[PDB]
Amino acid sequence: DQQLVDQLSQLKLNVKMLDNRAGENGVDCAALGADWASCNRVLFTLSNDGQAIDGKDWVIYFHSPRQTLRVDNDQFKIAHLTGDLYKLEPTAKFSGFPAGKAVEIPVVAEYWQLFRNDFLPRWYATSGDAKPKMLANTDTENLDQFVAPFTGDQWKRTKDDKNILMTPASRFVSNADLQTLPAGALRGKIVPTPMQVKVHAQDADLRKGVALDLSTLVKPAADVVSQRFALLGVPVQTNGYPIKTDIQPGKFKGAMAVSGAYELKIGKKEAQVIGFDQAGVFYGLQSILSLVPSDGSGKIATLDASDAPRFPYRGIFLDVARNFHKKDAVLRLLDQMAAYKLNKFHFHLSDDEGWRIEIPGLPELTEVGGQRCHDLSETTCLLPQYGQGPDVYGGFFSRQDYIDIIKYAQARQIEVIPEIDMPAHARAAVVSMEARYKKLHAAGKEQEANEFRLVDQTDTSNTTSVQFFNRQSYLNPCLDSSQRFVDKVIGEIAQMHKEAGQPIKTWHFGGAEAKNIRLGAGYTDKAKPEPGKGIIDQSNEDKPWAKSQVCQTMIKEGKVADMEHLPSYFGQEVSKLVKAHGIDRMQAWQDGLKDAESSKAFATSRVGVNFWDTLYWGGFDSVNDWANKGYEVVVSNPDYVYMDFPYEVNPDERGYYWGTRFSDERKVFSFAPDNMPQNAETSVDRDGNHFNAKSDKPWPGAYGLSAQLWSETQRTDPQMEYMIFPRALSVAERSWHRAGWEQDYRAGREYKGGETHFVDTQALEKDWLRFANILGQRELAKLDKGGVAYRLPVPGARVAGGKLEANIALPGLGIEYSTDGGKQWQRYDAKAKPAVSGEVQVRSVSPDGKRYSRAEKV
Amino acid sequence: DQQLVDQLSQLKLNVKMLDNRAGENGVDCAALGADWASCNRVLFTLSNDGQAIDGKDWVIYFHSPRQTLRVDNDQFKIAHLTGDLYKLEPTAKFSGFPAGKAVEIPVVAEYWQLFRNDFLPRWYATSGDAKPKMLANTDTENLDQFVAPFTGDQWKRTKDDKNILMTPASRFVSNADLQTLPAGALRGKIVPTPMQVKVHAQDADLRKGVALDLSTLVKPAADVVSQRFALLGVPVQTNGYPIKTDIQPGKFKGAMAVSGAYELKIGKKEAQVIGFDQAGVFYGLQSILSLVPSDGSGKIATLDASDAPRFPYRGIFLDVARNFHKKDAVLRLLDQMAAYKLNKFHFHLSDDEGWRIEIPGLPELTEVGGQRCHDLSETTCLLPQYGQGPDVYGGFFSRQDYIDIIKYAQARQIEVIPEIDMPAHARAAVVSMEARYKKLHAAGKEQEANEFRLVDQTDTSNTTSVQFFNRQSYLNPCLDSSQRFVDKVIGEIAQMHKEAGQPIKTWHFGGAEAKNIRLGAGYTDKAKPEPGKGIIDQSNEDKPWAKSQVCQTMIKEGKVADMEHLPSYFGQEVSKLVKAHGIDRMQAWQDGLKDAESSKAFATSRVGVNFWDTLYWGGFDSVNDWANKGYEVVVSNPDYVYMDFPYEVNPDERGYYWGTRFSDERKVFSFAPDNMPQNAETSVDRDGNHFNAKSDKPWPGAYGLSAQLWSETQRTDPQMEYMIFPRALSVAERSWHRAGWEQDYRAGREYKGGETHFVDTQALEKDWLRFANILGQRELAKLDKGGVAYRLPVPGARVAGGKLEANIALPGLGIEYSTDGGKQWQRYDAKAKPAVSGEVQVRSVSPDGKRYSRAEKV
Ligand SMILES: CC(=O)N[C@@H]1[C@@H](O)[C@H](O[C@@H]2O[C@H](CO)[C@@H](O)[C@H](O)[C@H]2NC(C)=O)[C@@H](CO)O[C@H]1O
Ligand SMILES: CC(=O)N[C@@H]1[C@@H](O)[C@H](O[C@@H]2O[C@H](CO)[C@@H](O)[C@H](O)[C@H]2NC(C)=O)[C@@H](CO)O[C@H]1O
Repeated sequence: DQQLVDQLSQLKLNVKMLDNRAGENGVDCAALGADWASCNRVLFTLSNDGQAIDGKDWVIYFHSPRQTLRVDNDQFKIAHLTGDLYKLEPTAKFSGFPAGKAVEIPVVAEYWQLFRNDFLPRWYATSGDAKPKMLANTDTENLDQFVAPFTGDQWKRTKDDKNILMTPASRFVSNADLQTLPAGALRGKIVPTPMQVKVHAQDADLRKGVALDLSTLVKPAADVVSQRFALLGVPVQTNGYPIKTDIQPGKFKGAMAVSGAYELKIGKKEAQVIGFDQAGVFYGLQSILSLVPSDGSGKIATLDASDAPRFPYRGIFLDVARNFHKKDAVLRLLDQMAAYKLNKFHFHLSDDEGWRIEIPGLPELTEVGGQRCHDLSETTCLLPQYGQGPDVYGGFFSRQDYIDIIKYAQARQIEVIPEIDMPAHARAAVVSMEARYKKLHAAGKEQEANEFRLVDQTDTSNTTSVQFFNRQSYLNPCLDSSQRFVDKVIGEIAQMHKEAGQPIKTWHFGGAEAKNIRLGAGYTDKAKPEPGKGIIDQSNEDKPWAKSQVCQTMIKEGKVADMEHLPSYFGQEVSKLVKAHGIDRMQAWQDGLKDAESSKAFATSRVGVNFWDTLYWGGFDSVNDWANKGYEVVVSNPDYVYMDFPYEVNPDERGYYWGTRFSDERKVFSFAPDNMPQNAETSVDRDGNHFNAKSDKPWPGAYGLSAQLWSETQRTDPQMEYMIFPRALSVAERSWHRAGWEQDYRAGREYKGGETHFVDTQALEKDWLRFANILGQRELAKLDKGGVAYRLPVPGARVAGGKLEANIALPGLGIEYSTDGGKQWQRYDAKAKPAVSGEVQVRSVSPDGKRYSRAEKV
Repeated sequence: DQQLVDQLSQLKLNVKMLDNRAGENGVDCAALGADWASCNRVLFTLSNDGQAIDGKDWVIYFHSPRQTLRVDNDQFKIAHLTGDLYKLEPTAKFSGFPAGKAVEIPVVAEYWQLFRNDFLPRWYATSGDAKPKMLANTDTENLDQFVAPFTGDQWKRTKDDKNILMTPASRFVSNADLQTLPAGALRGKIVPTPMQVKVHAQDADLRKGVALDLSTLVKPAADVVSQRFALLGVPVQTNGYPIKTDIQPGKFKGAMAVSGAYELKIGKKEAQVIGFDQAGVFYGLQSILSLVPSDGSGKIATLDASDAPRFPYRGIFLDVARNFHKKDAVLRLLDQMAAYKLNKFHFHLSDDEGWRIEIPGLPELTEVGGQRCHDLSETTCLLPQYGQGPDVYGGFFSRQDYIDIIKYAQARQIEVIPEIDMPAHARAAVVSMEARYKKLHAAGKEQEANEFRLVDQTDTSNTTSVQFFNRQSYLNPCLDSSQRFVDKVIGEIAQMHKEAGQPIKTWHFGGAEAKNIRLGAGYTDKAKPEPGKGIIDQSNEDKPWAKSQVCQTMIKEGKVADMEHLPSYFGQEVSKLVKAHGIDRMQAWQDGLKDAESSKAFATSRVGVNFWDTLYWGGFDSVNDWANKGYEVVVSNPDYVYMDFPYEVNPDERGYYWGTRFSDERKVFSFAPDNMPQNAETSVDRDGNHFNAKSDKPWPGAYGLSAQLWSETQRTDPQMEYMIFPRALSVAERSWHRAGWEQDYRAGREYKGGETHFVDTQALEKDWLRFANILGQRELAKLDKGGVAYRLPVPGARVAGGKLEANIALPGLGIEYSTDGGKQWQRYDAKAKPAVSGEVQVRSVSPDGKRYSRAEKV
């Protein structure tokens, strides 16, 4: 009853990693069904400061990105619901949570959990008809309340992991090659770096305002510029320092004759921006804005520049489906994107755990798909996921909200690319359409109920997606109703784009991995075990839709060759619908198009691919084939531009890490997207090891670059901003500028990490030093003004001769230190290092002095 | 002597624009007498690869649409003869064209010359009794032989010109909103769009021929249909797919009860056409024909349609006077007109530089008026004009040729409307009648000599027409002999119409601007200069006929109020003669009727007006008054339907451009003729700027739409066809169909370009996309079969990711590209874009693969 839920809600949870490499230390992970025989042991401790909890009629629900394989306290048992949702229950041996006692429940989980952020908050208790209530100490974003610190080598994935744990001591080394440059050494440095620029000794003076001739821009775009001068402290007045604008395409030739190109002259009494087009004028103005200093001095260098995109597609991807992000955060994101010339906003509006766009005619997509709550019947919500608690959690963009975002993006030269995943990663749609089916069927409106249904009633397939959902994660690609659904959705969103003044150019249909993970290579069948693989019963595992009778008949009539080809087939069909709706470009994650012959297989005249192989797994060679088959490659490599991954290897950092252990501003910046093999000399793999890379194939070139904020653990808007910024500035730099150290691709050139010296690292490090300093001494202050909760890097620090030496990943940022265990903080001055003894802590401070990085012991 | 002419003929001319905005860069254009103080500087270079040319007894004649105001090489001087004819001569300082030297002669000309087509070919040399010989490198239609390319911003009319120069790069953008539609998306699409239509899933099969029941049509009309099925590859056999026809007016009601209306049913085994009248049956058959595909498949969609004219008058105007166009080209034009339901052929048979209709009794009109040759005495020819060389150039339709054309038009439901200009634009008649006078006077037949004379012997008026002719361009409206001439001409042409079986319904008397341009607002008098105007001596400038003593006496007796009213008076008098000849409708360009009280002032029961004001000069408001005064408005706006203007803003394109800088298929199609103000949201003005439009007056509606091919620079038949087609298809569409995006006119509604959003642009663009695709994938192939040398649009192209992306104004057309500077050409395939580096050129190809657009560098 409710009293039982009450008692359980007051149990205090503690989560403690015991062994991240349990298979290396005896546990038979293979027998437990762990992928590649890899598993970890964790201790869940439930402490009871109240009276005995002896009731047996209860379930405790919790979330985890890892499956639970074994429970080592025989009073309890754990089962999986679907996705990340699990349940802990008493067994027949349960004898209660004794008064004033801590109950230990050791468990084994698949893989490893290398960051504390793996452990999700908001466990909750239930009991016959009572209402669900969270275990209170878990109702928080502060992991310290319920997750013990990692100790020793618990951060290591394997005994041979070569990654470097970051602490003040090791981080000092990681930063040592850097230094703070004098303001005089950073004059006329536009970000992103301009193609050609000549800075002159003198500075224009903008302190008395500027006179802006913005007649070349449509009003909304002009307003964006005017407002940014004001945000940056530069008055806009008719008697200010002139800034003239003009548009003349003919003035541009060759590679410079492209949208966004401009010519810029900053003189000591006036300024001039000549654009290839409106975007070019706009970017020319952003460059002037990038020079505005953070000291309010208003002085910028006189200079002469010519500038143009290396790539037409400079993207930022944002997942609002796993966890929602409010309209105001999207707008802030779009503001910074404009500031750094990123022009493409790839909007991941649906996935298995949420559907975030209102669709006229299909209310259930947002009424049910737009929220998660504990309703085991998923009639009013999707099941809870991602540690947001058992109560209703969610949100979605109204039709007006969405039109508003498109207008906002467009004023800023950013194109909105809507992504609606299918056939995989569609659980929100499927479950919502099942609720619609059920509701309309109840009223006896069977044709209306079946109009948009995404389930084949006959399908009993047994498949598991990458996030551990079942067949409901997959929309059925063989139903006429599924095509009615896709048509309806494209139709509705395209109309919003037309009303917002930016007709869709590209439709992104997802195309994520649509396979049953239980048939993957790391699992083995129980009949005949092969060592080192997770032993499971594969005799009832199917391929997606294998038991769908509609698909079976579709194959039989000759529409599709077999079940394996359904995903490919579905992508060709979506392309027809995209085209039928007047959209002539389609885009997808690579898996959704791999089985296609080439780009000629699609109805649209252009097909883009979000290339997401890692390099250490051969992505430096598989990328080629995509361009050579006629697809436009949007470089989206997870080992460099997945912004849901950690900034640094430290178990207190946020992020998933399946593709690599960390990607900091420096790493993102060091990535050479158009000569993938060269990255072997400038980066290490997921385990910190050197790798080699070479391709013998032709490489026509990449179409664009895109960085991704997936949102599994970015539960709040602040967390989203911490993960995106400031590394998205590095993304903008590389997306816009081809550096000298980025070599032309050479078929047959083999780069060997730690062995070959083809790459001009001297030039790379100098470029990075200057960029880091621009971020530290100037741009982060602008991010402050923008209201984005960017990540402040923790200092690097060491004690030598009894004094503190500190350094930072983004030189220019203030560093503070504390000798009293963090009670009182003092400014660190490099040219007057402090004498210290005993425990010392360090932290960095934002330019406006209001925010701090986390603090760490030296 | 002849040796001198020989030497000069071998000089090689080069024409190079130096400054199209000379007045903005210091030249005092006002002082030079330039209209509105606007002038341009051009370099004429004469290169001599032979021995020295030191003779002084020579004149070099050349043509230009602009007057020469100054010569900046004091060895030479230039004078104007009349019209476009000028002469370059040595001065007393001339010291010869040195051997192996290029002589530079910079000149200043009035206005601007924005297209290379402004410069006319066939300069020629003369010298005492020798025979005239052209400078050989100028004897060509290929401007590249003697006119340098334009560079930089030489295409701009003013420093603020906002037009967009079209190059592959900018044209790609201009075309980007378009795409190629799948054949399946273009089923049952009749052109022009039918009023009501319902397409069904199935296709009739015409590959085995059709069985045509054409008993509803008179033989000649039936033959036209039979032949078109054959041209389009559809056999006509008694055992083919039936196509029945019937005429029943009663079957039509309301707006649909009009000539040309029909009902059409296309079934899978037979077809049915029910016409309001013969024209309606004929149009019903053209609609079936419009559906015949270009793949020879013979498949057309089953459908049910109701269709009728929005306007009774759907005109194509053709000038054969400035430059002649052969009977075969007129016939081809009439063929295409029938195909697209255009039913009115406005035949501009006379003007100042030619008279093209044989008139029994007045042989001099064609013997002298029908040819131009270098005879300074204009006894056997009119003076040379329009760069056709010094030898005899011309032609004219015999009485039989003309009767033949009328018969041909009539079989095709097209009415021939003859235009004989007067009182202005009559130099051919005046000079021919002066030669008749002189000849008959020589024989002592003074009454015969004076019978048809168009000159008052006493008239010493000093006036200048728009094309820079003097008083001989104006027939004298006060002479009895002039009325004898007009009566004779109407009498003779009306009889041809009766013999051809199509009695004239409308007589068009021209009524072009009959004023002395030297008294216009842009000129000022030298006594008292006002700034910004061309300074001239206006003390000897008169109004037309001011010095005619016959007119002075006509005014004195009370027949006409003053000289200013002579043109108005003459139009009332012509109306009496038109009526006396049994013609009950008269038509004119607006200026010829503006001074009239209203339509009640004319003898005919109907008076039409070719409305030709531009919209940005207030035509959206002045049009109203014409209908409200009882005239039938034939919309002929030069800013949209003057087909002598350029398809696109590029200095290598052909066309005059005084009313607007370009009118492409899209623009013609976007024109809303019956709600003129709405064009403010869908077009820009002559300088590429937005304009506003609103009328508060009543607007009963337009009578018709007419597109005009004036022929100053359309020197050949091919050029005539390039200028008419394919934009005349857009003309036919709009002349026949009122689109949904064409709003009802609303008094007081102010459309503001770039500000108001009243017009459904979404619907306009979708309509245009479909139309463009119909032209590209189907109709242009028919134009090929028709033998018309239509204009092929140059591709739009860009390079991204190192691959070529190309697009086209008329989707469906093949695109080719060259990477070897145009030596070898390859087909462009959108779904397999080519990897390119360095210089790339693009061109489009006609559906039959035999013709190409001009090529341009990407
Ligand atoms: C717990 C964990 O790390 N699971 C991995 C998945 O996150 C990952 O899925 C891909 O990466 C994104 C997270 O970075 C996912 O949000 C997204 O669904 C998916 N990306 C695409 C394009 O499908 C998969 C990749 O195989 O690996 C898991 O182990
Ligand atoms: C060189 C030039 O552009 N001159 C213009 C004249 O062509 C133009 O005359 C009108 O336009 C037609 C050409 O489009 C002429 O052939 C025709 O004589 C005349 N049309 C009518 C109905 O009279 C005049 C218009 O004012 O402008 C000149 O600048």
